[PDB]
Amino acid sequence: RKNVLQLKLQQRRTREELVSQGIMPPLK
Amino acid sequence: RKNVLQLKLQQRRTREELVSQGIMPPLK
Amino acid sequence: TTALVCDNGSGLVKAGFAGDDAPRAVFPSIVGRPRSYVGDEAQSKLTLKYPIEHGIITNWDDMEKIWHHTFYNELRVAPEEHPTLLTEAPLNPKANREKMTQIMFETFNVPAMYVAIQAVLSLYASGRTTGIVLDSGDGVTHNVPIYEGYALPHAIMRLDLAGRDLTDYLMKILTERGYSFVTTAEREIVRDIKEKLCYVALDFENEMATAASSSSLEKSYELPDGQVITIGNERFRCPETLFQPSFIGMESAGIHETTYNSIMKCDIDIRKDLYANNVMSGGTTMYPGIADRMQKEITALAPSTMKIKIIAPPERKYSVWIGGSILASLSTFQQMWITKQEYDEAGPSIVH
Amino acid sequence: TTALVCDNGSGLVKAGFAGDDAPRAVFPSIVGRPRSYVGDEAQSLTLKYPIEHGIITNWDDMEKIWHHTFYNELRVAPEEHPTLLTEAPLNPKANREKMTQIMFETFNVPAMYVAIQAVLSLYASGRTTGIVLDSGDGVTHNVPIYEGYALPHAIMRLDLAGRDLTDYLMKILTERGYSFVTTAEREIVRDIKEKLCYVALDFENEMATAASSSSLEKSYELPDGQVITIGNERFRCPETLFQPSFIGMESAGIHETTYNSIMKCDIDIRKDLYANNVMSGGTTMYPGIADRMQKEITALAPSTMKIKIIAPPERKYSVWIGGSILASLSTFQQMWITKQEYDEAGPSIVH
Ligand SMILES: Nc1ncnc2c1ncn2[C@@H]1O[C@H](COP(=O)(O)OP(=O)(O)OP(=O)(O)O)[C@@H](O)[C@H]1O
Ligand SMILES: Nc1ncnc2c1ncn2[C@@H]1O[C@H](COP(=O)(O)OP(=O)(O)OP(=O)(O)O)[C@@H](O)[C@H]1O
Ligand SMILES: C/C1=C/C(=O)O[C@@H]2C[C@@H](CC[C@H](C)/C=C\CC1)O[C@@](O)([C@@H]1CSC(=O)N1)C2
Ligand SMILES: C/C1=C/C(=O)O[C@@H]2C[C@@H](CC[C@H](C)/C=C\CC1)O[C@@](O)([C@@H]1CSC(=O)N1)C2
Ligand SMILES: [Ca+2]
Ligand SMILES: [Ca+2]
Repeated sequence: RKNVLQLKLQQRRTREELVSQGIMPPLK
Repeated sequence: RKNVLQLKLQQRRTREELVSQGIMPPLK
Repeated sequence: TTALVCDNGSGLVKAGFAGDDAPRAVFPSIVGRPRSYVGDEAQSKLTLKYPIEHGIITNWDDMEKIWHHTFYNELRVAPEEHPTLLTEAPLNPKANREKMTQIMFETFNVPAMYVAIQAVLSLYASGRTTGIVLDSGDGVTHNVPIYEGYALPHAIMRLDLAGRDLTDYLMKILTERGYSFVTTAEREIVRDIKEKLCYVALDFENEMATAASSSSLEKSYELPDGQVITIGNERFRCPETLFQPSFIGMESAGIHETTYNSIMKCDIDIRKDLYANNVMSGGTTMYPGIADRMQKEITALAPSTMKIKIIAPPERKYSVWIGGSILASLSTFQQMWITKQEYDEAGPSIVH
Repeated sequence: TTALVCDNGSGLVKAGFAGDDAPRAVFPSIVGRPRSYVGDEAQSLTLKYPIEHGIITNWDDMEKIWHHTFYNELRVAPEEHPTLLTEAPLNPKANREKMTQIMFETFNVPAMYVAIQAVLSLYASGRTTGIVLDSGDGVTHNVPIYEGYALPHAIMRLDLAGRDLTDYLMKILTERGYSFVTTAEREIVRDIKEKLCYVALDFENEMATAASSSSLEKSYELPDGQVITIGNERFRCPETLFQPSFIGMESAGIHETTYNSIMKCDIDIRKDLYANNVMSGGTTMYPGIADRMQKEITALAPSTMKIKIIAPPERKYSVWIGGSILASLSTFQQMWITKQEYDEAGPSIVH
């Protein structure tokens, strides 16, 4: 099934990695 | 007492807030 | 045991069990009073109340009633016994998710719970973690950019117009031909005419000239009565409103422009991904030609180089629920549950 | 069901109950096999140290230290109390995981937490922002902390500490004809170190005072009632922390690693680090060390910059005390990793 999703979720970067990358705003 | 310490800990920025200020490296 | 997945719509509640391909229960989110019955029970038929407005829970007393009905009549489960995933609207206020959290643990004593953003779950349902989702239900429409599994809250756009407004609008225009649809009851017939007969025009102003000079766009519809009524341009004028909210007096940009605006709010490096992964979800994305009209419109806005792809699953009135069913099935996810114990130790804040 | 605080030193275990002002137990981190006893049972031939340079290195024996900690020292059942354990800065991931697995699977703790030693020292002093110099029996570290987070990229490790300083004291004592050589004798020397050593403000001036005056000389009485006398050995020994070359090392000294550590920090937080130098660990107990640090970082820092060294009298115990304070806190109760979370996530969760 979306076993596909599970593989992509482990490959995902940290929220922090993304805040650093300038992609995510931090959150106060 | 470090009532002092619990005041300071409540009034502290987010890990994410610091990553985005450039203060922290992000957890990878 | 096994997790429950409940999708709280302004219009329909989708509820069931994690692992299933489809929600077990799908009932109007309404509570009917004297003149107390929830859902289908209330459908017959005397003040109907909607406790969720524009995706936001607004009558808590009545929402409790919807939840109780969900566990004890529809799902036939004991809530003390299953982790429960609930969905919320993008940008749901903080106090609100705190209140939803407390009700779960305190009124229903769930062992554990989780709160997901509808749109994220839609994306997951399509097998993606990166994408911009257009979610258009009964109560509200949102663009939600998501990258590597996180919604990007600064770039979320909200159009407060959706299926309900479009029905109301269809009731209005149906009068030009001499038809009167006015009451609550009549409006349900119109909702049906909407779902069966409406479509989005690829090129609006040309669709109008075709309707004017030919009767080739006309379709007819059998009522209860059953009188037969015919309609033409009203078929596409109605959902055209999503591209042109001024049709109903609104100042907002259309869904094509909010999609664009939403992407422009994101880091320039992830945009290509967004443009290549436009997921449409929600009942109101069901209109035929809606995919085609987005592609044309987003293509007129994006860099000429850019790959645009619209993704519109046939199950997309239920994507959200299906996303929660997938998510909550996951082995890895099982640690994500906020548990009763966690709750007693932190109260409602835990939920952020 | 009070929380337990255990500070796993290379030399001393410090353990007790959260809420208390001081550790209930303070005993040597040793396991003795003959020809197993833990801690005090053990000093009373063939001692292993399970923790080396702040890192758990022998797990079987660490398991026995923990067991003695709960069942012998603290007199508690571990399945009955949340337990907070400390770790060394830059402790490897696999380590924290093994520590976590052991607590949950061998000792069935209901809940545990792992904290960085130096962060707790900082907390003990009622600060969330500062740079700690933590210097024990096995390792020395500089840890800058801002708003209560350690900044792991800026952490500096000097691998010399209390133990190496004793060892060096044994070698220099031979210049005057004293011979300290064995394990036993090294303990006499550790005592001489702790009663008589001190950090010179100006090393070369102190060497020249020593050379022309008998004023720096101090006697010490050995267990057998013989009296020895030392002079410049008193400060040659801990001078090693400022000049690791004394014992053949290529390392920057602690004044220099403090500075390097600050220099790896964002420039807008240095003011706060220079104004909050916390000293912790038994090896920061020498008389004069605060003074010498102050003079040494004032020579390195910008010239407008305000330098303050903080050195609590109880700093051999700051770490445990920080843990006692931390694990005491109402807001902290949600931070515990519970058994239930452990069953869901395996040791990973400790991250
Ligand atoms: N085939 C169709 N064509 C057009 N519209 C449809 C179709 N099917 C359903 N709709 C409309 O979708 C709405 C229900 O969609 P959906 O269940 O996604 O909304 P919801 O989740 O309850 O609302 P929201 O997310 O706005 O809170 C109703 O307005 C319905 O009339
Ligand atoms: N008054 C003193 N002067 C100099 N040194 C001292 C003094 N008191 C204790 N020490 C030294 O401190 C060391 C033990 O200190 P501490 O307990 O802080 O180390 P630890 O926590 O076990 O080690 P580590 O953090 O390196 O793993 C021993 O070397 C001891 O000799
Ligand atoms: C078949 C069906 C569809 C639906 O979308 O129902 C939901 C919920 C429903 C509740 C009132 C109605 C009398 C009850 C049930 C109809 C449920 O209201 C809607 O029909 C409203 C009214 S018109 C419209 O488009 N939205 C949407
Ligand atoms: C009083 C005391 C101090 C201490 O720091 O002890 C700890 C632990 C101890 C273990 C061996 C020792 C014979 C046992 C007990 C001494 C405990 O080794 C030390 O003394 C070692 C050896 S010399 C030195 O400075 N570090 C540090
Ligand atoms: Ca919805
Ligand atoms: Ca220590």
